[PDB]
Amino acid sequence: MSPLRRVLAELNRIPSSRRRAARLFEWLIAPMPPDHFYRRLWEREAVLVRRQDHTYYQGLFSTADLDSMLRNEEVQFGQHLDAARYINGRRETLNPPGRALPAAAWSLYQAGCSLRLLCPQAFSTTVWQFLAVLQEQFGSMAGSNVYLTPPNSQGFAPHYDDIEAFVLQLEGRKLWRVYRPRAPTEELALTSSPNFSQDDLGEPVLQTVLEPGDLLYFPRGFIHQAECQDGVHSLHLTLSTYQRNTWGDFLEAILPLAVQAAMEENVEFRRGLPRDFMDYMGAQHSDSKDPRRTAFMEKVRVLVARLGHFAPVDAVADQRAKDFIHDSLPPVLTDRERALSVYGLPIRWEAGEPVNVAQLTTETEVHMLQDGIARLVGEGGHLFLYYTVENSRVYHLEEPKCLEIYPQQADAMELLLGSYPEFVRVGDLPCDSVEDQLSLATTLYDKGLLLTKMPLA
Amino acid sequence: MSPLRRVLAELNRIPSSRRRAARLFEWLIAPMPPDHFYRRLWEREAVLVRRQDHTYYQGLFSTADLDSMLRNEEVQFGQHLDAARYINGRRETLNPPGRALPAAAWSLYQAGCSLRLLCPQAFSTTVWQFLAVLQEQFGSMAGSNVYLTPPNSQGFAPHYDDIEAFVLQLEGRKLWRVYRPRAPTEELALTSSPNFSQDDLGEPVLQTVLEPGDLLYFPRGFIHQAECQDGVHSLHLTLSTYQRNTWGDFLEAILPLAVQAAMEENVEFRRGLPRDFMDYMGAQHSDSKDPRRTAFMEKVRVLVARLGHFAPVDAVADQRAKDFIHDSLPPVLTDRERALSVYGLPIRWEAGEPVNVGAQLTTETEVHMLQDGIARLVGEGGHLFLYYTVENSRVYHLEEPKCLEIYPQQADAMELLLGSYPEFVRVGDLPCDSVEDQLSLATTLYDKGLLLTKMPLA
Amino acid sequence: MSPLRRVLAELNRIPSSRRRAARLFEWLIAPMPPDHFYRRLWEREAVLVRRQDHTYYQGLFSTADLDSMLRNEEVQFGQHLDAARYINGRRETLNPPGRALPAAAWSLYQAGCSLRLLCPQAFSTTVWQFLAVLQEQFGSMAGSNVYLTPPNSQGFAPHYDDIEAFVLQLEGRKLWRVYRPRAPTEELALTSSPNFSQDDLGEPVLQTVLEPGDLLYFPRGFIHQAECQDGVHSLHLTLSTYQRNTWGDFLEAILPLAVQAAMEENVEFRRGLPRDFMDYMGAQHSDSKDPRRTAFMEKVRVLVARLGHFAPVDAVADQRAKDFIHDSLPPVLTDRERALSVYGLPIRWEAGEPVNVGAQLTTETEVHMLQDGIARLVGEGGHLFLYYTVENSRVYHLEEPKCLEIYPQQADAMELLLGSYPEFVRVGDLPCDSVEDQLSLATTLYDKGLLLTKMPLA
Amino acid sequence: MSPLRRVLAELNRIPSSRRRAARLFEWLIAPMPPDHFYRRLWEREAVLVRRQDHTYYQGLFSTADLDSMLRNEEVQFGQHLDAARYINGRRETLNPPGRALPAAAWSLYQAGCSLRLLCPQAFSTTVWQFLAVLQEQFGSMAGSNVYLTPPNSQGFAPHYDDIEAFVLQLEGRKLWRVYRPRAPTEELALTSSPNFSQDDLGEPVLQTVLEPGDLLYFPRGFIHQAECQDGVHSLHLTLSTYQRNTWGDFLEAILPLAVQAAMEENVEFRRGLPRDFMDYMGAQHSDSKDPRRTAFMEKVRVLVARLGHFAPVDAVADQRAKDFIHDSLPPVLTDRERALSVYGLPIRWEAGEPVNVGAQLTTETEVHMLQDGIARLVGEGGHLFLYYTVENSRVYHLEEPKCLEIYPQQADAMELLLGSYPEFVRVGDLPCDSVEDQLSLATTLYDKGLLLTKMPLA
Repeated sequence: MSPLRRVLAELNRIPSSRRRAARLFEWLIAPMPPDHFYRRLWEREAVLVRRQDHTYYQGLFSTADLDSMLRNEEVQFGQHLDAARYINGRRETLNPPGRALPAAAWSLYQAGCSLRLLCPQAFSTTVWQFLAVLQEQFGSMAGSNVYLTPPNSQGFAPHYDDIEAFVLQLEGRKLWRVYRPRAPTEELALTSSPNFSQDDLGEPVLQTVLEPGDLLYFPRGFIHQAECQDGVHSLHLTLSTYQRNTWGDFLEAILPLAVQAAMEENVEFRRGLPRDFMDYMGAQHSDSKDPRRTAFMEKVRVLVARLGHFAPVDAVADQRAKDFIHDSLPPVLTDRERALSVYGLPIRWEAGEPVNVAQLTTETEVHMLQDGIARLVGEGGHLFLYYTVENSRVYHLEEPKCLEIYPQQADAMELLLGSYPEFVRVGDLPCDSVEDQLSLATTLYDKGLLLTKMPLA
Repeated sequence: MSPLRRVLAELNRIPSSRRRAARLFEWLIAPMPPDHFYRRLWEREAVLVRRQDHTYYQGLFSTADLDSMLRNEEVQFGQHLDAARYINGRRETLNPPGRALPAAAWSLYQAGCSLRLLCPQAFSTTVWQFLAVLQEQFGSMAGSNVYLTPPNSQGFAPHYDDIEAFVLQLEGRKLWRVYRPRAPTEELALTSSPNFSQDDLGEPVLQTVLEPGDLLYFPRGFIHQAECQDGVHSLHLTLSTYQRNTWGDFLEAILPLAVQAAMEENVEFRRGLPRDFMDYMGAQHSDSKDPRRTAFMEKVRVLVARLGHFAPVDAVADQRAKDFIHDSLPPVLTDRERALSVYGLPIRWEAGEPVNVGAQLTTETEVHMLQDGIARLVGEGGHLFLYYTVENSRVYHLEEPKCLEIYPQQADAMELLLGSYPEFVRVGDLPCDSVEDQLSLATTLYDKGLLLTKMPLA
Repeated sequence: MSPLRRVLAELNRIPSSRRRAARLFEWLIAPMPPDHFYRRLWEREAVLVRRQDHTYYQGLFSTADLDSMLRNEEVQFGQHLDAARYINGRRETLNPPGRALPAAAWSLYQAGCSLRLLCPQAFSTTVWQFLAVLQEQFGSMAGSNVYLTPPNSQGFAPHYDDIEAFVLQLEGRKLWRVYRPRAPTEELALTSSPNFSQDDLGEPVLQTVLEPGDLLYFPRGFIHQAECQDGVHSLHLTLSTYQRNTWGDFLEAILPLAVQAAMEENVEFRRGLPRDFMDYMGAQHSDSKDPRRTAFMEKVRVLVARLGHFAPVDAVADQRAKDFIHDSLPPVLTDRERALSVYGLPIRWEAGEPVNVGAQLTTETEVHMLQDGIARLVGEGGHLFLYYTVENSRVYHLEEPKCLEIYPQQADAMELLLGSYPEFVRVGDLPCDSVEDQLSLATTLYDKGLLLTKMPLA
Repeated sequence: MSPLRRVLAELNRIPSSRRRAARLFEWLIAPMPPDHFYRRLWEREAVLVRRQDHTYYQGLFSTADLDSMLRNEEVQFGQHLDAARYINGRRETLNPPGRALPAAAWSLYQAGCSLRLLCPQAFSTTVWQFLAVLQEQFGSMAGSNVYLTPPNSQGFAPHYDDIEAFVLQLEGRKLWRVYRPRAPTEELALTSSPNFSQDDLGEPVLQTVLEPGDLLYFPRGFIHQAECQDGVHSLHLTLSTYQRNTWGDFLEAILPLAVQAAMEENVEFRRGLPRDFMDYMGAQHSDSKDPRRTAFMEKVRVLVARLGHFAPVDAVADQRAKDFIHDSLPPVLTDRERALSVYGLPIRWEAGEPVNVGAQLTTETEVHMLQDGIARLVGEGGHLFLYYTVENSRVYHLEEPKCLEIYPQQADAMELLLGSYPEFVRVGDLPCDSVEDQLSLATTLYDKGLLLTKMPLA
């Protein structure tokens, strides 16, 4: 048995979804320790992990699974699969219209075209499981792409991305070349770059041949390019995360709300501008010596600084959590979680008709299904519980899902969300009455958000 | 002549539009000094000026003009004119559909309805000049509304506005009650309030009967209400300005551009947020004692404070200047300005042919801007544009923004012209790298009605 | 006094607007009888009328009026004025952006450009009356353009239009070449053609030099071109009408309504199509002889023929009338019509207050519609609405469709008034089931300016 | 092996898709002959078929399949599944938001609510094959719904539909009540009716209990209602077709295009309307005796009738076929079609490299269209296009319309293939003036999965 199915089997025996996420990441970069990685390497340097084990990722994804997908599923060119080549320093795209049947795909492959699968998780349960778990410890959507390159070729031109990449060599070997950010403004880039030329590139800060099992990491801003060696093809999966998840993004949402609050709460933000600032402010006056200009600029600077006092940091943090819930992949349940949830509730048929399949009582111990599937949020004064359980495996196919939380249950809801994975008697929930104590537990159980100590039926 | 006619005749002999604007405002609040007014009263107190001269505004606007325009102009109920009355503590609008003919308007007036004309500057050249000149010293659009109230009646319910108001009593008399901001959040209000009841009101900070010639000023946020007492009717013009022209409005436009620039120019703004901040940030974690929450909060305040360094203050001032130019009323030219510009060119059709057709400026022609507040140089998308007011309609926003592109090789000369008004400068002395660039810029500006010459062209 | 001024003074004398319209049109083509014109020439032949009177149109429009307009009005290039020239077989458009000042317009003129004023009626009261009166006998919108061409030049390339044209030569002379429709599909063309080269044209069916006073008419579809000869410039006004006012345009509106009524009222239109008609219908079967195609085609012919039974002809004529009312120029009232309607109602002022107010009609008052083509009763959504032109702008579509609801109880009276103009009818004699309904309808119409009385109310 | 599995296997053996459709429909209404059904019952009468065999449908759909769907599929409430109950003369809808898990669905069931699955063909491979074959002989989209009703209850209120319905009893019994059209306008209704009250209903034309295997058909416009009586639940599948596929619908598309062609092709439809038709046409002239009114109406009648001559029947037929291709369910290939098509080309990754790849066609290969109802040639904007259904989703309109351009050098050959089905043709026998375009088209078609070869290329 490969280390991968062996860790997956282990994962099925780990109760805490949070701990599972930590465990899988640990596995992903073994033997390097997580704390060292996140504190010194993350968003700072390209890292390589030679695992001396060609069977490490075995079971995650193979060229055979790709072939099986194109044949079994409705794979579409462009939307799901791309065909590209990089010859004579030029990037080419031979994407045919419509479905990508095996016959067309392999014909392009033979023609030296690389094949790129955009959303493996939408078609592979293993890949879905992998990403679904890792997203919980990234605190950001974790996506993926699969790349298959023919012998003696290069599918894509050199460039850097707007996300943190994790390259998992799955089959064959390939020569990688990773460069350190060329200039200060490219460090931790916000957007993807245009295809670069070999001349515009400097000296590789890292150049090696990856083999099955190896892991290659590098933050956004680092240019990279790879090519297959002679007579051997390459297949690898790239895990990506942290797209537009910066302090700047956080501020972009904070500021508008801050100025509005400042104007409503403090009269100094409501006072009129001078009647003649147009005489010394503006491009025409960029070289003015009018002392009023200096005073004007100093006032803008202080007012801007004073905005931090009016910044609804918690609200914006909740809004980002909400969006994260929407971007999240649906959860992967363990045998236990499923068996102890509505998803494992059996249905008994008596005389052809379903005979009461089961019901929650005040003597039932429960706790959230998993740790990263729901988030309480305030909007318009009311509370709403946003969750991932109904999300599709395909990015944003489903709209935000939520269920309103009434004030007489707000505390009980926070407890459950904050006490995971501690079993709490439903009768011990902090509510007004027993009714609100059981209606909450039932609603949450029915949606598949809560699990019980022992099966109800 | 009346004081108004005299001051207008005076303005026609003042060469600088900037000086004309200062003089008219001086006249508006006389004998009170503008310095004192803006330093202590503007946006702070309600002010009353007892003129002791019922003829002060003679010539500005009268009931006779209102009657005249209803008959000779296409005044529409609801777009141009409102008919309202306040009765039993309730506000009611009786605006019939369509055109407001004399009979329809006057019969409402006789029924106790007050008449409100929304844009008098669109139909009165005197009000137009009055506002066009004053806008230049407010640095903000100056609008107006005329109110005609019949005897023993009140047209509107108590309420406060979102603009600075100057009330000019033209005819009759009226009892005014102005109240201070009720609560701190209503001081210098951002939006107009809903109608209030006599119950919602406390005690007037100012209660007086206005007489012709008098002036009453009060900032946005101050509640007001007026009624005609037994005997005479009332007619007044309310000059308004400073709608959404606050420090907060300037910041609103500056913030998005500053964060974007910070992210593009400094890595600290591009760094990733923590992977687990959702564990201590949020409404559900407000009381958390996690020391990371303290650190998070501090980082936000530090980054926000640093944004000031990236705020494109000049670009935002120009965008606001551009918007002001779009909201502006077209200029009112003195006799001299018109005679020295393309508008006063003698070219005309005589004997089946255009005559007076040989006038064209040269490098020896001395020029300068037509007026001081009619154009603004604005940079947008790596290009330079000159926005102007000369083609604006007397009707608010009827016309779209008007501009002409200024090529790089002529920018310094354009700025010199905008900055040295009203000093005459010879075309040959404009700072361009070519003689033809000088001529080209001066000709383009003149033909657009943005430049005048020292002596008429021939 | 010129013929034009003499006929306008005559028109003010004629109590019926229908008759005034008929009179001006006979004047426009005199001495040719309109009966003969509409019977054989209209939409069939180009027509030239040698007036032998150079003063015929004096007072309608002149170059000085154009010059005066550019100076006293806000004429915009593109929107109101086009500058063009046809040089080396190519049409050029030299429109500067912005306002068309005299200096700019005349400079263009001196360079060889023709000037075309798009909406003269919006700036000339005489052209307005001229068109407002003529639109009434055309039963279709009447527009105009003024063309000023400098000596020794051609402003536009030869082409044909989608409207019926009447050319009135106002000043100078000009060589015109009018051609008959090149092909059958070009006779009475649906749209304007692109510019053509001198080689695309055929032989002129009419070639002549127009002099002031002359009239030239030609149907849509007829290619035309004109050039000024040596030493003399040309000025003419082109009156246009009948844009998209054909039987086909009528059918376009009636067909969808007819089909939907047929489907809702006759089961035969609701029957399912064959399950296999796709096997024999379609482009890839157009040469097939399958007897199924023949039966399919037969069914279509029969069903389509029956649609005439379900065609709401009256409702569509009303919709077309309604659109014409929306397209109409506001009416030009005679002195009598103004004095006998609400527009001529005096307002008696006493002690600075209006006391005259508004006069009142009684069951004894004699009345009739202000004019014959200013209103139309239209049924919509189960209700009845009276659409009118009295609040229309002289600028095309500046105003939205105006109407007032007519209640069922006053519909017969409303129809009577529209159908009996200009006969006076006592209010008390209107076909309503109550005195209140008679007074109510007449008062509403009078107040809106749609009705006049036999004697001034006051 | 039930009668259903028997015919399905039988179908897999049948070569032609056209004959498979005919065969399945025959099987669907057995013993009743299709010819009789379509000739006298289709769109004319309600029909009952006592099969006397409760296993006639075994394999099509079951309550266990529904249970499996709710378990192993993302079934959404409202989107895929509905829950309702008709009690006390009122209909209720207790659809909770979110996914429809077994527990919630079954809970509503026991609560007396019926359950309706809206698109079973998207989750059932058998329902998909069933509809995919039947759509081919209807010439219109064939859809379906599944209804699960608990004992002693009724889910839906009585009402009629806008589609032709075929009810297949699958499990249990249910008391059905069908009513003939209440009035003439309701026969072959255009749209679904609202919920009716028992009182709004007359006497059923059919009132019988259905048993597993029975078939109940009734036209759009026929009201119906069904209920379970005692201790027995019911499960049926309703097959619907012919939504908006009437002669009227064909006419709606043809008429606008016909009016335009008539106007461009015949000058009579391009002539101007009379100048004064508004004087005698319109609601206000409904009772006019003017002889011109009669002539106007008679001319409208004839012009409408003549439009049929200009109707593009073939192009509209092609557009409707194009729409049907869009609405069509994807093809359910037979083993032999698969093996002979690009879908059955054995080329799979072996030895770390694609094996057995490269098998192409030659001028000596015999090929015919994969099936008979998956493509349609359409001419648009002067260009030729082939629209197909092979890439359609089982989910209605989830995929946009798909087509490929066919150049002139191969059009004739394409139609040849479209009409030749199901007999083979040598690629060298294509009608093309070059072997290049012969192989080009044959390949383009085989790669898209629209063509099958006589002998497996691999």
